[PDB]
Amino acid sequence: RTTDPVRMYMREMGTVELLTREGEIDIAKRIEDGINQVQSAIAEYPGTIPYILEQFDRVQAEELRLTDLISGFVDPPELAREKFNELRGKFQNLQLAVNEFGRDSHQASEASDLVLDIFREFRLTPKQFDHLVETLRTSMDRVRTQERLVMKAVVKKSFIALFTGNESNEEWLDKVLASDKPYVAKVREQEEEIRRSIQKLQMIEQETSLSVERIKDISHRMSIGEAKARRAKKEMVEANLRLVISIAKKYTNRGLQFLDLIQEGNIGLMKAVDKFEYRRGYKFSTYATWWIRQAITRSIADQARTIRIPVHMIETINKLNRISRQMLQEMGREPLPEELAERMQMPEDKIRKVLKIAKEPISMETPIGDDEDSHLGDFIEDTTLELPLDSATATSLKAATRDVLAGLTPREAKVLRMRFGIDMNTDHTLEEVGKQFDVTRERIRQIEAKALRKLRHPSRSEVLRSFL
Amino acid sequence: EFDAIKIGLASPDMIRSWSFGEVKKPETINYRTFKPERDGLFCARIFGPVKDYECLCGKYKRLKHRGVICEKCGVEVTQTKVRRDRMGHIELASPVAHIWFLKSLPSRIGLLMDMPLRDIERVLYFEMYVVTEPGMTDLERGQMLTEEEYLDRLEEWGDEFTAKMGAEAIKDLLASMDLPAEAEQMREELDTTNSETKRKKLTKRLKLVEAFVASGNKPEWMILTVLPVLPPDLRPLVPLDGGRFATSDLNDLYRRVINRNNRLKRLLELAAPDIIVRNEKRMLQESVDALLDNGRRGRAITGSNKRPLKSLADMIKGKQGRFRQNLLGKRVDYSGRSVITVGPYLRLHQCGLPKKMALELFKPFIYSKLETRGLATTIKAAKKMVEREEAVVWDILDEVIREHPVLLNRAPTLHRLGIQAFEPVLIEGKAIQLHPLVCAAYNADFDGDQMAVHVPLTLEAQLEARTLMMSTNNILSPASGDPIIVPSQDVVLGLYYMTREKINAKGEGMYLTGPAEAEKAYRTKTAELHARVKVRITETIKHENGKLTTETKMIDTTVGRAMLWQIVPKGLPYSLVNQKLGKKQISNLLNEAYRKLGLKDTVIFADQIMYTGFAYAALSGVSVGIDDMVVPAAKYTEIAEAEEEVREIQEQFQSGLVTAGERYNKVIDIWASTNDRVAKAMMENLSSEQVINRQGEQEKQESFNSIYMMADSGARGSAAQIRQLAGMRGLMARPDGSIIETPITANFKEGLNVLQYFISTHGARKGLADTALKTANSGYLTRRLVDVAQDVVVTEHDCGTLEGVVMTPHIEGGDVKVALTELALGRVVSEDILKPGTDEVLIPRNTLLDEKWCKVINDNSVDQIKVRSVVTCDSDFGCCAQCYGRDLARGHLVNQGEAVGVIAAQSIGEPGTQLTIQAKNNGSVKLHELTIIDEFGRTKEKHKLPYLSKADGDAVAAGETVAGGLPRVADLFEARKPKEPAILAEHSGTVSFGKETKGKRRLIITRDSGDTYEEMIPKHRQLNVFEGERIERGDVIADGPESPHDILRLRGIHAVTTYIANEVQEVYRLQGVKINDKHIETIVRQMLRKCTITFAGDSEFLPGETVEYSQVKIANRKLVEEGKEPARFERELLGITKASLATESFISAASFQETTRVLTEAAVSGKRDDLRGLKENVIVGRLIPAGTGFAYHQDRQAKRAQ
Ligand SMILES: [Mg+2]
Ligand SMILES: [Zn+2]
Ligand SMILES: [Zn+2]
Repeated sequence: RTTDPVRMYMREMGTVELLTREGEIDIAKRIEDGINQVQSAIAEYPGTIPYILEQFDRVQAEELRLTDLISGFVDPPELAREKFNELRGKFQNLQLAVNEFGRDSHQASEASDLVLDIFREFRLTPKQFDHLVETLRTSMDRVRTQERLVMKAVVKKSFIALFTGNESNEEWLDKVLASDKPYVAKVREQEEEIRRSIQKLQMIEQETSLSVERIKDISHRMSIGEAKARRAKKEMVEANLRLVISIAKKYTNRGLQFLDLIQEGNIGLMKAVDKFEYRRGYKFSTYATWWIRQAITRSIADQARTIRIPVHMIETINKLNRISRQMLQEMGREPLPEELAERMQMPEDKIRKVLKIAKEPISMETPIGDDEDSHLGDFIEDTTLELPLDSATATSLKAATRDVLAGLTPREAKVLRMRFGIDMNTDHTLEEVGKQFDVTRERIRQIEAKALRKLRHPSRSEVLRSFL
Repeated sequence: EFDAIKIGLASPDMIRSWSFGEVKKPETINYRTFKPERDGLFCARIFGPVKDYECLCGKYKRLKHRGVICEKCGVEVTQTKVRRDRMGHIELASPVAHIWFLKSLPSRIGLLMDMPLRDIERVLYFEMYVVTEPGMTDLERGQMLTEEEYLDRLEEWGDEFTAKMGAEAIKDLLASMDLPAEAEQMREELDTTNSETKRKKLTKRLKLVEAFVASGNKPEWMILTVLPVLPPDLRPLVPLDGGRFATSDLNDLYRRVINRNNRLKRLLELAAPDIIVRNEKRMLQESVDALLDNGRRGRAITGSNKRPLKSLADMIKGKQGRFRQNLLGKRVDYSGRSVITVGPYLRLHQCGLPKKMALELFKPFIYSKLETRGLATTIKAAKKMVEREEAVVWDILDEVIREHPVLLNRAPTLHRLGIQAFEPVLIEGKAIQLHPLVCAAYNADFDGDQMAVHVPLTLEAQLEARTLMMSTNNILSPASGDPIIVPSQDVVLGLYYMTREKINAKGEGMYLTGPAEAEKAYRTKTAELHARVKVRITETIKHENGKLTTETKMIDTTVGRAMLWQIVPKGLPYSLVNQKLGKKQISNLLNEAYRKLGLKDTVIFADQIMYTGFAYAALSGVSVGIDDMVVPAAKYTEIAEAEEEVREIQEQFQSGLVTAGERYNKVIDIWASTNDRVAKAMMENLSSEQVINRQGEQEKQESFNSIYMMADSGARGSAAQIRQLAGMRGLMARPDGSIIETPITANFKEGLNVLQYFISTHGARKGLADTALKTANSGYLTRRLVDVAQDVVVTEHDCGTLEGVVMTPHIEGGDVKVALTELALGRVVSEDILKPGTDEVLIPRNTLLDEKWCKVINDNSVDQIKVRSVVTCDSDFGCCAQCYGRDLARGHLVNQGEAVGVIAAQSIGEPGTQLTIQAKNNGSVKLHELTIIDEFGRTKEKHKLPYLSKADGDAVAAGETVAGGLPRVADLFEARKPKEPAILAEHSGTVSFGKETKGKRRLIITRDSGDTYEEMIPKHRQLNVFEGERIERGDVIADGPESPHDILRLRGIHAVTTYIANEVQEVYRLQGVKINDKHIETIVRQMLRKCTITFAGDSEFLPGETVEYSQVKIANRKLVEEGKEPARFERELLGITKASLATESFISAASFQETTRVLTEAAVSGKRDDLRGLKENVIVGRLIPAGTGFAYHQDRQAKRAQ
């Protein structure tokens, strides 16, 4: 019924009711729950804790930044040192009882659970958070690719029955070799590729020391947590879309269209929800307005001009405009550059430099004349062209130079020609001109001097004189 | 170099092959260094260096490093002009549909996927899903699913099917299409469908599918995944004075596209809600469509100046587009412009040129001659020598232009006489001097007019100017063949005054030995110019066979007539000069001199005539004064009588005898009668005087009044002008069309008061505005006519045909409108002209009818003849010389390579501004309509026979009572359907009534085979025919205007040709414009070039296909040679516009109008232009296949055949 995308956009965002305070707290709690589940899932990894421990070891030695290690502490290096020492001690205790007392033993399970509880009281920077996420994601993806390659090669029921515990164990290979169904000949032929795949799998499993079930459970838990957090954040932004448009209205007609401003505000708001905190007790609108404002202003400063002006120079121009308006209101006339320089605490030259570079290039279809047919673009010359008389002069100069040099001795004319680069691609200095016959440089210089000496004889220099 | 141009869809691979890199950022230049930014819109790494043989670093800067890549910049060390050729590309994050292949109706995507356009927009606008892969599901491809419906069938099936949104869904649907299976299905349905509308739908879709199959294009290429980027130098960002920069709107559009694409990638990386991604994709689509065509999809984006941005489509299309502003028309060097004065001393081949203007125009030639003769050692010495203006520079300039022709032009150039070649003569001054006799060809008068001058450079151009464009060669009007250099104004006045006759003048009755003695008597004041004398005249006659017979004899004449005979060339009778010479008489003199002596004699005679006319007009002393506007004494009495009887009739109206409308009508009638009588009285008073002869008796003599002489000579003025000067202005009209009751009773001599002047202004403003609008209308009409017939070139000599057109004198009542000689002059007969009542062959076949044979035909009283015509010519391309006949502007048979179509179009379009039963003879009566024929056998009366004193074959004596101009031409040439057309008889059969269905009536007709046809006639129709009557095919059923399509369909080609020719000649003849009918016949041939194939035969032609005619003729010739099933066709009549847009070449059609539709059609079909016509070769800079270049193009098809 409509063709303007703006109206369709408002139709689409108007279908969801507006949220209240309790809804905001509920969504924030869901986001925190998802983050906590993801952190707990990653913490159940033999390679995760050593990385944190060595990062703390480097940080405590006053060699690495403290902010890059952790970002906060959950409360239900005055304090970080004690907590990380406790974490190191518990890691030593767990490594002592990880396998000596038994994997299925209660000691290992209790130690792992309390390690999870301890690690839940931490707020890590998202950078190394995603760094640890990516490694396990890649491991899971490689396991999936190997499993799907095996599935494609073998193709069934026997694999499904033994998938729980013997997915990668050699018992499956032995039982396949023992099987004598009519289709097991090609399966036995493919067993070499399957052996290579499982050999590649052995390195991964010894790196993880979790077999197949444990990594599958960790991946499932992480996926559930991330999906729940994504749903919560998507709901939250879908709610705040109206705040985005309300804030973005105020900065129209600044070179950027309304929909682009709305999209930039949406991106800024997503960034805002990515770091929102509900324990502080402040509502979401106050925090989100700043991020939407910053996104809109950055987008305007970066994408509203044909010739891009850096952000700092944009701020300089804006402050100059504000002070100019204040002075214009105060004295009643346009403030001259010296006065603005004195007010702005900068030299006059900088003020003028700001003044000239604050222009927006004109269009080449601006109607120039009462009749609209004419435009500015058809009154623009091409300054890079060569005048035809100049080209004819160049040709005549080449001919005259050839005529003058033809009355000179072969060696001597060659010396001049291949010193000055006439009728050749490049120019040569005295050394390679000497390397022709007589390697000594001074003879080349003297013969060139003789060339010029005979070339300023009135008998053979009148034609070249007219070209000056 | 190249022989043809193709057009077609661009694949992503092809676009990537064009590109030299990928534009990743909207950056243009640095704000401080003004240098191009990397991976931007102006990147030097992608598009090339900014400086010649340099890179942005400055490390490789000379020509020694040509072709090398700066390893720290990437800028190739080469010329900067590569920035006008190198293109870029943008890898779109999401596919975007092309605006042209979606919104240019019919939507190609729409009818390829057999679904409506609004559905495709709903999918593109991200509102409805489409099922692409149905799988093992009840869903069908192309079925739309709403969002909630989509989730319903997702949760009820899952991954069994695939449903998508946007241009990506359209691309998936188009990529999975099996075109051959679709084509087979359409053919099978076409055979087994009984509805013709459905048949039209399927034939359109099948044509498009087969075009896709044959062209090799793929449907998915209509969706853009890679977007090409124009070279930067074609979208410049250049500095102006004061640091300001000027840019093109394409930069803004490209920046918007790049910004939205990058934001889409950012939103796809940072996982965002689907609503935001959908909005971003909508913005990307909108930006791409705006870049390709702004304003087509919706609201047009505007820049900082609050005006719409102009896109690529706007830059290739329109009046200000590339085709019309830069390709078909250009600004040229070696050109000048100046105000034009009159040179009365010049010859017909000479023009006065300023010295400074020629010095500027001929500068390189002066440099060359100074170098050759040794006055300058180099070219800079010559430059300073010319700038200092030495005398030998003037001598060099004199010798340069000694025999260098120059082209003079005046805008507008309505016909080819608007540009002519002259020999320059240097004059000290600033204005171009123009020969008076060419002014009528230029429509130029010296009130401030300006003319342009062009200098041909090469020898071929100079010889073309000297042979074809020289003013001496073009002294005949190509439209009608009449001379165009006829004298006017002061020449006519002088020749009239010198040849007038006076009673009792000095030297009356004297005997003179010859014209020399007459001149001697005039110079010695013995005899006046108007004295009646007897002169011995020696007169030579050149007959038709060339016999030269000289007779000397005594002739009664005047002194001035003998002195004028002094300059008449030998070979003409003295009777041409022994009369008072108005404009018509001088035109007859020039025509006779051309017809019996040639071209050089005609030019010399014209020059001498204009010299003598100017001289004796100066010697006459003719002056206009206030006493020459004599007002008859009868005007006052007649006005008094009219006013008194107006009072009487008003008093009678107050008595109620007659109504108001009758009173208005009769008051108008009496005022018209009074105006006519006053004009007659003024003319009688002004046109004569009383003199005293030698005997003393008062005698009646023609008046020597200045205004009377001006009007009677034809120099300037008419009877109406004199009527408003000295009689009554008359009745003027209220500006809605109504005539005011009271007229203007005062002429301009006595003067008008306020209201009379106000009424005059009422009509004056209307006249000015009508001229202003009609000029533009005529220009548009002549553009259309030029483009429809631009392809017509004389390609052969004899086409070997036997067809022809029968011509008779035109009769529109009891008198002739045009003689047979006028119509048959310059044509070629098709069959032998047999003498009536005899079997002898008076005129053989393939003979040109000149004046001699025209007189023969007139003497032997031939009523109907038949001659070859252009429309009946059967040449594959163009026409032949015999079917065209004489070249009017040359006088001989038309040469091969003549662009007869352009000449025809210009001839028709030039006079556009000038545009807005009792027997009377003795003979026999014949019935067919009623015809009355004299005893000689010429049918001289044609009369209608509504459904009579004499029966058929009965002799009738004399007196026996047997009982909006230019719109019309445009409508006739556009073949416009009348609002209430006349219903015609489809076939010869008996009429009968039918069931009168509510709303409108039906009638039935029974054919000779017993088949019954039903015709649908509206209620409000006067029905003429009666039941039980066998009406022949083409008989009128309901009266009204006849549609040209119907007469073509039912009656024939000759019928529609005759209809169009007669109507156009009628409208042009009401205004007194002479135009030959072969031009109209050429236009009609261009109107008949398509055909609907009815019987398909087996040559690959779908039934109902609008193929072009000569292809069918050639295919039928090959089929006959193979003896295998031929084809049958019905010829259509298309207007000049539709015929122009239906031409084979897409370059000409694109340059004409509707560039977007033509380009879309050609690109989808994959057309190929072979550059056979004038316009395409003009655009690509090659020689036109007409005239001097014609033979050249012939050699090309001598090479391509071998
Ligand atoms: Mg004028
Ligand atoms: Zn470089
Ligand atoms: Zn012919």
